[PDB]
Amino acid sequence: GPGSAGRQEEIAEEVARLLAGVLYLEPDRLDPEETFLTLGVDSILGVEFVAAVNAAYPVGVKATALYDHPTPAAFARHIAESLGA
Ligand SMILES: *P(=O)(O)OCC(C)(C)[C@@H](O)C(=O)NCCC(=O)NCCS
Repeated sequence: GPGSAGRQEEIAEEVARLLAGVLYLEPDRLDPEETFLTLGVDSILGVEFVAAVNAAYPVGVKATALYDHPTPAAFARHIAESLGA
């Protein structure tokens, strides 16, 4: 069958690609294990990343999830479980 590590891992990559797009960066040089604050997410860029995830998927996620999950690799697990992955 498929070589995939898990269903949620595809969404963890895609959330890191969305974050690199908001931060005007390459996903090849973004660290997905690093915090949003250390990656340089300002207040407006946090709201724009949350809005980009709400546009990408019908998950309806609120900006309070940035405090519950401090990295994109943690945050994407909620975006995956709300899609049933
Ligand atoms: P960022 O993630 O540091 O967020 C900053 C903020 C959007 C919360 C902040 O700039 C803000 O607007 N806080 C609310 C301030 C308020 O309600 N009243 C004081 C107006 S001077």
